[PDB]
Parts: sequence; C-alpha cells; structure tokens
Amino acid sequence: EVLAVPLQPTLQQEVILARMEQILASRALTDDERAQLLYERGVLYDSLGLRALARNDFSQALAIRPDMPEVFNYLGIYLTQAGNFDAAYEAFDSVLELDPTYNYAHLNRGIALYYGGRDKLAQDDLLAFYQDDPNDPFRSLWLYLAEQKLDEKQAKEVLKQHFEKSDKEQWGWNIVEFYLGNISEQTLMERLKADATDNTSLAEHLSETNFYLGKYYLSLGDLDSATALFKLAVANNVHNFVEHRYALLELSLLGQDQD
Amino acid sequence: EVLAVPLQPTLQQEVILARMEQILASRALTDDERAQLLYERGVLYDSLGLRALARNDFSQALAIRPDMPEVFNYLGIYLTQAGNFDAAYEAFDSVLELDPTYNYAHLNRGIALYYGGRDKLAQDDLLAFYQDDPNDPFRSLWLYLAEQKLDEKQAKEVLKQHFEKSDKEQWGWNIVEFYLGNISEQTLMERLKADATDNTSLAEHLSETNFYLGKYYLSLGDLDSATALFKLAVANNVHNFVEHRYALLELSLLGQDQD
Amino acid sequence: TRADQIPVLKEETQHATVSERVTSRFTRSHYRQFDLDQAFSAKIFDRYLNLLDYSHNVLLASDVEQFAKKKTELGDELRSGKLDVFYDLYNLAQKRRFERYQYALSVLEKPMDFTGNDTYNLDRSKAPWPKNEAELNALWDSKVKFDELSLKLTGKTDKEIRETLTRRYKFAIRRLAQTNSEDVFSLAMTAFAREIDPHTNYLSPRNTLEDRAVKMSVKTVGKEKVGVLDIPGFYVGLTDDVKVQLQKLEKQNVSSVIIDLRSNGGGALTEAVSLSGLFIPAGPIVQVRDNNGKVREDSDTDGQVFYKGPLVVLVDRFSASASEIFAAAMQDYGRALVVGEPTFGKGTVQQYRSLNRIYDQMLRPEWPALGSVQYTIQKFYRVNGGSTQRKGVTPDIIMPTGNEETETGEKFEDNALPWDSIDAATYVKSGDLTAFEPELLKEHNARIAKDPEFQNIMKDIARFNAMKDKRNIVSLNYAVREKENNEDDATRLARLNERFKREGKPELKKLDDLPKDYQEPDPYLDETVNIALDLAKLE
Amino acid sequence: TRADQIPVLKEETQHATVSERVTSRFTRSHYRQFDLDQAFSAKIFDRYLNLLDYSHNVLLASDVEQFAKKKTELGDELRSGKLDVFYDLYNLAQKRRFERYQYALSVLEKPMDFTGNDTYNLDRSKAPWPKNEAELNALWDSKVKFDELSLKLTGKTDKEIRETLTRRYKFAIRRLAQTNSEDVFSLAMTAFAREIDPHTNYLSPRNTLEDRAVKMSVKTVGKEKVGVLDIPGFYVGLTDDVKVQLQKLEKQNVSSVIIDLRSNGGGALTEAVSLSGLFIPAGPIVQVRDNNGKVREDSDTDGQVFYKGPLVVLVDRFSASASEIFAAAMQDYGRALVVGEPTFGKGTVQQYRSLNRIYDQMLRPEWPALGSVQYTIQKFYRVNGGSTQRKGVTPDIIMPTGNEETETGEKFEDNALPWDSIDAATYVKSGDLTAFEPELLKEHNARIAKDPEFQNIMKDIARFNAMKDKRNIVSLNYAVREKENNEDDATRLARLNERFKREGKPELKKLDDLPKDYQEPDPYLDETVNIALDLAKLE
Repeated sequence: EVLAVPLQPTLQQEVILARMEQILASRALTDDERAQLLYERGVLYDSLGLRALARNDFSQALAIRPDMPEVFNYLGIYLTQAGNFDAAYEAFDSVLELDPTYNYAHLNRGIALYYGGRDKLAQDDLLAFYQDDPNDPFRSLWLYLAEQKLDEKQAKEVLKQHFEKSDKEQWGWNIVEFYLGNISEQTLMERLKADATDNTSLAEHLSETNFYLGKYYLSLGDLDSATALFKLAVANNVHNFVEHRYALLELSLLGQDQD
Repeated sequence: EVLAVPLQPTLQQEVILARMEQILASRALTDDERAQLLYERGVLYDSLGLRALARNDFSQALAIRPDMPEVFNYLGIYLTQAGNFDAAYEAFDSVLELDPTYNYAHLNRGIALYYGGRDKLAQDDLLAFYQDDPNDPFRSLWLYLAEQKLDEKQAKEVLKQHFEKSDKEQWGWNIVEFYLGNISEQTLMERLKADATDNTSLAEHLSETNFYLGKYYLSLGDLDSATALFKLAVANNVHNFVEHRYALLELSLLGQDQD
Repeated sequence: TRADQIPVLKEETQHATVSERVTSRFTRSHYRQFDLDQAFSAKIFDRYLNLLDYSHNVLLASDVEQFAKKKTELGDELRSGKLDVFYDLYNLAQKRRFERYQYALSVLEKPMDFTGNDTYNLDRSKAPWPKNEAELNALWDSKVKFDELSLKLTGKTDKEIRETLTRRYKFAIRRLAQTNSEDVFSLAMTAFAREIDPHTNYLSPRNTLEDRAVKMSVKTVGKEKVGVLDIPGFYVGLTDDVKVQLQKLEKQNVSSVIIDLRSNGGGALTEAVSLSGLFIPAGPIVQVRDNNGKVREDSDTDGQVFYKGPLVVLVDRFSASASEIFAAAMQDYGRALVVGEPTFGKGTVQQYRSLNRIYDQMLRPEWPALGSVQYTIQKFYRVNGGSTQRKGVTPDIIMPTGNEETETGEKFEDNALPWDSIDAATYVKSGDLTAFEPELLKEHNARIAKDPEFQNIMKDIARFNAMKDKRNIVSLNYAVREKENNEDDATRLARLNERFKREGKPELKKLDDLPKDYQEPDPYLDETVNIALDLAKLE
Repeated sequence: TRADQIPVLKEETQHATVSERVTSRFTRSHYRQFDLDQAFSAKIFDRYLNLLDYSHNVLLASDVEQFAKKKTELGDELRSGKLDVFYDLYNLAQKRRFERYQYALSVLEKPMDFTGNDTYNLDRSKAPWPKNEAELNALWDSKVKFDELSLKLTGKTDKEIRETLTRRYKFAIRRLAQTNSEDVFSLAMTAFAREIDPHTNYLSPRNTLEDRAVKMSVKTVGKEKVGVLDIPGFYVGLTDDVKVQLQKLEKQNVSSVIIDLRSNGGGALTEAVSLSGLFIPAGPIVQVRDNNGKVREDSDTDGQVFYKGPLVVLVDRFSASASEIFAAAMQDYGRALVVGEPTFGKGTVQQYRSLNRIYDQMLRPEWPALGSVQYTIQKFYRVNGGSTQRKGVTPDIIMPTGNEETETGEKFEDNALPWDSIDAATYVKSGDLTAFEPELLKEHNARIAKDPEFQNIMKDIARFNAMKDKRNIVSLNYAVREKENNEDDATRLARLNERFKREGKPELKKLDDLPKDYQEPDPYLDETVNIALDLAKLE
C-alpha cells in the first residue's frame, strides 16, 4: 500500500480559530465585516471536518447580509452531502443569480444533480465548468462520471479528446490516463509516489486517486474494492476536497444497499 | 484489509461545542464551575483531535483553580505527545499529589517514562496500574512493551501469567494471545471482525489492534510494516485513544530516523 | 367599455425571474422526469389554448395556426422568462372575447323561436376552431339561443331573458378589462404545470374546526348494535377523537365497527399511520418513495391494539390520498373488510415551496411578494408493494355503482402518473378474511335483490347508461326540453311516493310540497351495517 | 553560649515534600541515568560526612561507624522526605564542633613553643577518623599551633595571637547556634546532588554591565599591527560589541586578530554560535544532545564573513563552556589557530527548574517559598563528533604550563561525566593550518628559549614540580617557616630586579617598595602576538 499519515489540525488552524472566537465576541465590528469573518471561520471549520459548526456560522452570515453567493455555495454543498439535492439546486441557483461568473457553483450544482439522478442536467453544468478551464483534469473526470452513466463508449471518446487537446501537465491527467486504459493502476501509483513531495502532498494525491479508483471499481460492480478505496480516500482527512465529501456520500449509499 | 469509515465529528459533539461556546461567553458563572466547564470542553476538543485548543481551555482552568488533578493529567499527556518527557513527569506528579488514587496518572506517567528512555521507572508505574485492574488486557500490554526492551524472555513469561490468571473476557486478550504466539495474525483479525458490531466499534478495534501489531513488527525491526500499521491505526480518527496518540509519536520518531 | 379600450397586458419586471425559478424546480425536483424539449413545449401550447378558449369559441382557426408556428419555442420563453407568445396570444382573444360578447348582445335583440330540430353540443373541447367569421357568428348564435332557452325553462318572459342575458354579457366585458398582467402570467405557469401532472400548480401572490370532526353513532338490527364513525377528513389529532369514541362504543357492547370514509379526500399522512395503529399491533403502514429513487417506511411504534373487534371500511370513488393508505393497510393486514366503490387512485404527495429568496427585499425592493409552486415529490406504495395510483383500493364487497365505469378518478386526470409496484415490506397479517368473503357476498346479493332502494339505484344505472351517446347533445326545442323536465319531475314524484307508501307516510300531491331539508335514505350505509353484523356472526 | 544550649535542629513541614520533588527530577530528568539504590545512598553518606567534617576533625570514628550502619537507607529518606539520619548526624557534630572549639580556647592559654620538628598535614580529606578523645585532642593541639604559627609569621605578639584566635573560635561557636533547619536540609540535598555530577545543586529559598564588556587594543612588531579582543565572558550581545571593534581594526590595516578567552568561564551558547559566525560563512557550530537520546545542530544562518583575516584564539585551563565551543569550531573549520593551555573540559549544560507548584499558596499557605534545583540536561559535541567533556580544546601551540599536568580541570571534579563521541555533522572546512603549524612552532620554540620571562616561567615549573611530595606537609618550626618566607621574598626581589635592569628601571632596595598596583608582564599574550604575525606572513 501507499499510505500517508492522516492529516491533523495544524497549529496555525487552531490559533486562528481561538483569535476569531474572540474578535467575534468583541462587539467592535461592521455588519458587513462581522459577516465576512463568520464566512472566513466557516471555511476554517469546514476545512477541519466540522460541517455542522460551519453551517452555523454561514447561516449567521446570511441572517446579517443575504447578498453573499460564497455562503450559498457551502450551504448547497452540505445539502448535497446530506442527500437533499432539491435544496442543493436551490442554493446554487442563488449563487449564480448573485454572481453568474461563480464557476465553482457549476461544478457543485453539476455533482449535486449527478447524485440526484439528473444526468443530462448534470452534463450541461459539468461541461460549462470544463470550458471554464480545459487544462484542469478533474473537470474532465467529473464530466466523464456523469456521461459514463448513459453512454460509456461516448464518455471515453470525449475524455480521450479532453486529454489529447489539453497540455497534459497537472498530476490529475495520470488518473484520466488510467480511466482511458493507457497505464495500469500499478503505474498510476508509481507516478503518485514520484509526484508527491511531503506528507500533506501525499494525503492530497491519495484523497483524489482513491476516490476516482473507487468510482472506477464501482462501475464494474466491485462494491468491496470501491468500499475499501472510499474508506482509504476518506482516511487522509483532506476534509474540504470534493473527493473526500463524495467518498463519504458514496460510502453512505453503500451503507443503504446492505440495510 | 479490514477498514472502517474513519470516524467524523458527531452532531452531538458539534452542538455541545456551540452551547458551551456561549454558556462560557455569558458571565453568569462561579469560578469553580467556569473552571469545571473549561475542563469539560477541553475533553470535547481533545476527543476531536484539537489538542492546541484543549491545552488552551485546560490552562484557563488551572489559572482559575490550580487544585485540579484531571487538568494536569491532559497537560502531561500533551507534553508526552510533544516529546517533552521531563515536563510530562512534573505534570503527573502534580496529579498524584492532588489525588493519589488517580490511577490513570500511573499509566500516562509510565508511558511517558517509556518514550523517555527510563524503562525500570516505567515498570514500577505500569505494574501499579496493572494491579489496579488485572482483568484489563491493555494494562498487561503496556507493561509487556516496557519489559520487552530489557528482557523479552521475562516480559513474555509475565504476560502469559497475567493472561492465565485473568478471566480472559475482554476483547484485548486476543491481541495479548497473538503476542504470546497462541493465535496467528490471520485469526487475530477474524476475531476482530466477529467482535465488532457497528463502524464506531470497528474503528476502536482497529485503532487498538493496528498500534499493538505496529509495536510488534517494530520489535523485529520491520520499519515498513510498523509505519503502515501506525498510519492505519491513526486512520480511524479515535483521537483520544492512547494507541492513537502513541501511533502518532511512533510515526514522528520514524520521521526522525530518515532525516 | 364601448370599443378596444381594453388595456394591452405586459409582463411585469419580477415575472422573468419568477418564470426561471418555476422552470428550475419543475425541470429538476419533480417526481416526473421530463425534458422541457420541443414536444413538451408544443403540448404546453395546446393546453394554453384550451385555457384561453375552453369551447374553441373565441379565436379564428387562423389565429391558432399563426401562433402555432411558434409553439416549440415555449420551453425557451419559460427558461428565460420572455413570455411573448403567452402575452401576445392572451392579448388577441382579450379582443376576440370582447368582440364575441359585443356580437352576443346584438343577437339578443333578434326574435326568439324554440320550435326547430337543432341540437347543441356541450363538448367542443376537441372541435376544429371556426374557419371564418360566419362560422364564429353561427357558434355564438347557438350560444345565446342555449343561454335564452335554459333561462326560458325557469318560466321567464322574453323581456326578462334579455334583461338578465344583457347583465351577464355586459359583466363578461367588465371582467375582461379588469384582468391583470399576473392573470396571464398565472395561466402561462398553469399550462406548464398541468402538462407535467394534474396536481402540479403555480399559486399567484396575495392581492390587496370541530365542524369537520368525527361524528359517532349506533344503528341496530334487532337486539344487536354496530358503531359507525363518520370521518370527514384526516384532520390533525383525528386519532385522538376516534380513541374517545372507540371507548364510548367498546362499553355499549357493539358487535362491529364501521369507519365511513366516503368522499373523504385525504389529509395528514401521519393521521393515516396513527389510525391504522388503533386496529393492527405494530408493522409498516405505507412505503413512501422520493424523486431521486429512495424508499422510506412509516410504521406504527406503540405495539397495542386499542380495538380488536370486527372492523369494516366504507369508501367511494371520492375516498382519496390518506383514506386510500388507511383502507389499503386494513385490507392488506386482513384487519378490516372494505365495502363500496373503488377509490380515486391518488398515489402521490405534493409539496409547497416559495419562489421567494431572502435577498429579494434587499436587491429588487420595488418588486411585490412572489408566488409559490406546488409539485409532486413522492409516490405511495402499499405494504404488499403495489401503488395506490390509478388503481385505488378495490373493495372486498363492491356496491352496484362500483361495477359501473365512471368518469371520475385520478386515472381520468391528464398526465396522471402511471401505476407502479416496488417490493413488499416485511409485515405479519393481523388476520385473514378470504375465509368469510364468499358467504358475506351470498347474503349481500340476496338482500339487495329484494330492497326497493337498491332496485331504484340499479334502474338509475340502466338509465344513466342507455343515455350516454346523446350525453353531450342538448335539444334546443322548448317543447322537447319542457317534456324532458316533466318526465324527470314525474319519475322523481313516483319514486318519493313508492317510498312514502312503503313507510306509512302521506303521498305528495306534487314535487313542490317536499320539505327543502328532506333527508334521502343512505341505502349503502344501511346495507354495510348488515355486512358488519354478518362478519361479527362468522368470527 | 557556655554549654549544650545549641538548638536541636528539626526537619520543617515543607521539607518532606521538597525532598520528594528534588528526588523526582534527579532520578528521572538528569542526563546521568543512575539508580538511587543502596550503593548510591552509601556514596551519598560518605560525601555527607565530608560536608559535616571536611578535615575528619570533629567526629569520633565511633560516631561515624554508628550512623554508617544506616547509610544504605538514604535513598528511602530522600524519596519519602524522612531525613532522620541527615538531621541526627548533623545534630551530633553540632555538639562535637562546639566541644572542639571549647577545647581549642582552653589550649590557646598554654605556652607556645615553635622549636620542634613536627609537621602539619593540610589534607585529612581521606584520613582515618580519630579512634578516641586523646587522638581528637591531639589533632586539635596541632590545629591551634598551626593557627598560632601562621599568625606569628605576620609579626604578632603571643598576646595578640590569643586575642585574635579567641575572637575566631568564639565566633565559630556563634555561627554554630545560628545555623537553621534549612542549613541541614540544604547540605543533605547537596550530598545527593554532588554524587550525580559536580554541576548538579540544590538552591535554598531566599532569606529575610559594560565593566564585563569587550576591550580592544593594538600591539606592534616593528611597523606591523595585531588587533586583540579581550573577551571577559559570553554576555548577551557580545557579537554586537566585537562587530563594532572588528570595523575599528579592519580599517587600521591590522595583519592579524587575537581573541583572548583566557579565564573566560562561559556564558550564553547563542553568543558562541553568533561569534563563530563572524569568522566562518555558514555551517553547524555545535551538536547538542538531550537526556533521552536525541541530537540537535545549532548553525550560523547569515552566510556572510564579517572578518576573513588571519585569526588566533588564546585559551587557558579556565577557558570553559561557550569559550570551548567557539575555540573548538575555529579549530575544526581551520578558520583560526589555537594557542595556550588545554581548556577545562566543561562539555555539559545545566538547567534551573523551581520546586514550586502553582497550587502551593492554595493548599499549604503556612509554607514559605520553596527552593530550586540545577541539573545537567544536555551534552556538547564538536562538529567533528568528539565531546568538549574532560578532554577540552587542545591548542595547536601549547605554552609551557600546558605540557605540565595541573590539578584544575573538569576531569578532576567528582563524578564528572565521562568522554563520548557521536557522528560528525556535515560541514566544509573554511581553510587548513596543518600546512603552517610546524613552522609557527620552529619560530615559537626559538623565541621563548631566549626570552628571560619564559626562562623564569620554565624555572617556576621545575620548582612547583620538585616540591609536590611535601605538597600538603607544612613545617610547624618558626625558624624553618621564617627562612622559607625570606627565600621566597629574596627570589621574588631578584626576579623583579633581573627585570628592572633589562628595562633600564631603578632596582628595588627591598620587596616592600614595589607599588601596590605594579602590573606584571603578560609573556603569553606577548609571544602570541608574534605567533599571529608569523601566521599573517605565511598566507
């Protein structure tokens, strides 16, 4: 196996929480900047895996200034994690009504529609988000997952193109290359070790690659390998990676087949 | 592999933090009960892996009432996690001066002396803690680790006795039985699956058994298997298990051999 | 209004947004997965015409063929909120309707003559649109004649028919120039909504208790009693009220209980699981299923049976939603017998969501409050795995009207969702009535073959039946429509008198003497009381 | 005090605890891993006697043999804080010392006669204890004679010797009944501490700046200058002060620089890494190693060389700690030449910790402030991996006194930690002086063979040497001790006069004329200035 030390709360992270915890108890603040900090702290809480406490700070942000697309972004994500895709859609619509260039709303809404059984609607969003940056290999990967449900044959030809016409620079294209059959899973992991630098980097590489390997095996109907790989993806505590969140949701839908 | 879903912050845990966060901002409190709650919250923070923020609440507890042995307990543990065994010893002495029946001070001081190169002094403490409850298999296991450093042959005969004269009921004795050569690691894990009930139970079983398997392989000088097993032990986020804390310290001393 | 001084209606600032919000929810979150493609927007067009011109009366065929060129564009209009075809098509026909009522007044002055052999077709729901103004004028000649004739047959002078049908037509013109931009918006969203399923709706923004409770009673056959619970709807805390009355009835040594859910059209699903629980120990009542694919079981958690005595459930074609859950559970557990007409078939849950977002007062504060939408989110399944939908609960004992094919039922609503089955839940039957049923039926059939009220019902059926061709073809001849009314009045008086001589009541000299508040007999309830006792006898 | 009205000393309430706290830290956190077993507590006993009776003068052998039965018990006393043997053994000998000074006064009255052939042994550090009171009285007869004689040889009348030696002995009795319970406690903890290593200590609770800076100077040989930095100690911000002076000297075209660290006994380790940095670019200065097994490297981070000119380091047997770090680094990088005597050998770091816990004022508020302990936590290693300890920095050029075996050095302290080596650090040598060294030495040896001050030094050595048997055996004959002083005074006057005629100064008629503030020459500094120039010549 390739394993990292699971990531742990850094002292910077813990120090900032304690400061904020008190900058927010001292009533010396605009509404507009009390709201900016409550958002800043939810992102910190979120990055630690403390989604309930972040949902709390984000709701307190929008009760003060409902103008904020960034906050609807997270509210929608949590709603996607929770299984409530209807409400998720509502939140991301809000995001792109308040700011229509907020691209990452397209990815999150697209994923949300993916888990919510609406593939064709997911494709529209995931392709908008692809076309915002065709060099980012994960934008190709998410679109693949959404296509491979109706037409695997097409999904593969399209990924192949997305890869061919990209500059093939960023790590993620190695995951893409294995989906395409160019490189074995053996080689995929050789290149992972090679590309990783420190343990924080190794955890990030493993969070991603375990989720995509996870999704891959689940295609073949290998629930056992999928399950192992989702668990190992989550075992890096890269709490705010989409692959983390969605390896947990995947795991949750597999702890609802056996019941 | 036997893998659990890594444990995640429960909603009970997140709700209580938010309540406390405000019961402690409302100045409606005794010194004695403001100090009791700051301790209660450090245990919660600690149980989440947020040791810096707990160290913070525990220091705020002893600046208010320095009478509290329970708080010196945690301060000493963190000091053991940090590599500072001198200060650890000081803290646990404080604990048993303020309350000499505070048995778990013996385990923590004993472990601290173990990591601090003082085996004979560790044995005295670990044997005091054994004799407080000879049925608890982990009290035998910690004493074994401390003995097996000077005399493996004796450490083994003594574990064998500790096991023979115990009622052999609680799960932990299966770990003990594998150290003794009675059962293969194959069987050890068969019995783990069998004994585990839900995922929270499976994570706890894996946190423990991976640390002891970890320590075991490290004996043989298998740094690679040790490393894998410590990482997998930590990968269950059972943050407040001694095996968690000390699989991290073990991992830290192995990321100081290669440097 | 004397001319085209009807205001030209325009789409309001808020509406483009409100349309986009409606489309978002319908296209993504509806139980029904549909594409808002060209085929769908074409079907939304035809529905929209049927909402403007119900009877195909007001528009020229050329009005329709012109706008129809542009009907695959509606999905774009809705998604963007540019509803130009909806507003154009409404504005014209805002004119056409004006110029039909200004024509209808002119024709009211001409001489009235009700001696022809002309008929009048009440159902132009699928007629070709008039080809030219001569045909338009002809359909409206028929219409003022039908309006005149239906009034004449209430004994009105030619003079007071013109005075009342002027009042009417002149008010039709005032209605018409009092409609607002939201009226047209509402009707565009309605064409959309109703093309998905018959329960989906838009709901416009707001413009500038114990009466519905359980009544209990007792009814005897010789020395033996039967408790009857009239349940008007599943109002919240119904199960509390029937628990009171189940104690009143348990003590009065009743041989059998009847739950009466006729024309009980639904209510709180929770009151359906709690009421099911009074009669079966524990177990699942209903499997609910969500838009995304996922099933859920509501169960009865308190393992005690508040009444184990013989139970009977009386339903009709208007028993619906929650009623069908309850009736379906009792049938499936063999806890209670089902009597009456097959039920409606409402196998679906709709949810209200607001089109209002928290930042609206902030950014667009000129705006008014926005509407809400109602749409299907869930289906219901029985514990045996079948669906309530478009099949309904079918009685163990079917009254005569239930063997007759009726035109009322979810099955007959447009784009009602189809019938489905999932896997059955795990439950243990509280009993089994397949044993008793053929005997209950031997007795039932024997009894109603004699009863004259059930003879009267089964004669009514032969009539309703034999006169279903001419069903929507009304005579415009005063003589034939005077004679038709006299033969209806005469057959009614004869029925009422056949009854009064059975009962030892005085006969009526004429239909007009009958008290305004006369109570008809309830032959269906009266025969079920017997079924209930027959069941008690057999256990 | 006329009798045994000396207070009986008792252990205070706090002390049991304070003992337990000291034992905890020494037994667990000391660089030295020892067992507080029977062998250790026996050695703590012998040290404790040597602290009560330094010269084996006050106690009977029977006093010692009685308490000695109980010496393997001290580890228990310390761990528990019941220090009964320490308090008993002190109390007796609180009496014995009283009754030696009351005897010594009696004997002062007897007639004085300094004409015998008796000697006096100044070192009874390892003598057998007196066997009986006759032998006790004999050792104290010798002692008042030695005290009388040493005073007589400062020209005192038999009358004023009795007046001064009464003052002394009577004050010895007042000291004795003014000692406190903490005094005995302090000395028990000291016996413990000093049996671990010579730098470990107990420190009793408190009872009811630019003078030590760098001085710079210049010294010439013909037309060529050499800068000299006298560094009195590694005081915080030393490296700032020498940076000022390194600029003053760089500009005055000096051929060479000398760092003078003679009798510089240490200071802030950080000032040793920062000063090392002025002379070598970057690299590790010192490997520190902790009690538990773990090594650490202090380095110089600013990669610039404030002075690349030829460097020389002057050390003696009292250069220690931080000085030895600096001198060792310059030697190891071949950045600078080392001249003088081998250094002390202080290869260890001690830390202060308080015996005070935060809950003391709370729970035991009657108590006083508690002491602190000082103990070894770390060792030092050179960048080549060897240890400073008990080897010290050995000079490239060793002055004559350094080839002579002295009795001053860490090596001679009791239970000084042994010498160790770890692996070398990774560093690149800034240069290499093995090339120049044999030539610098050819010249050095030639020069000092002529110099009369170095002739005087090398004569002093032959003397100090040949008279090391009789080293601690002083004559008690006034004649022989008058003649000894005259021959010392005479040899001194001859040296001073040999010097003054070399220098063109007036000769002294007698030793007494010499100014009180006469400055001796510094032959070691003066010869190193030459070494420094020879080095400059060769690069």
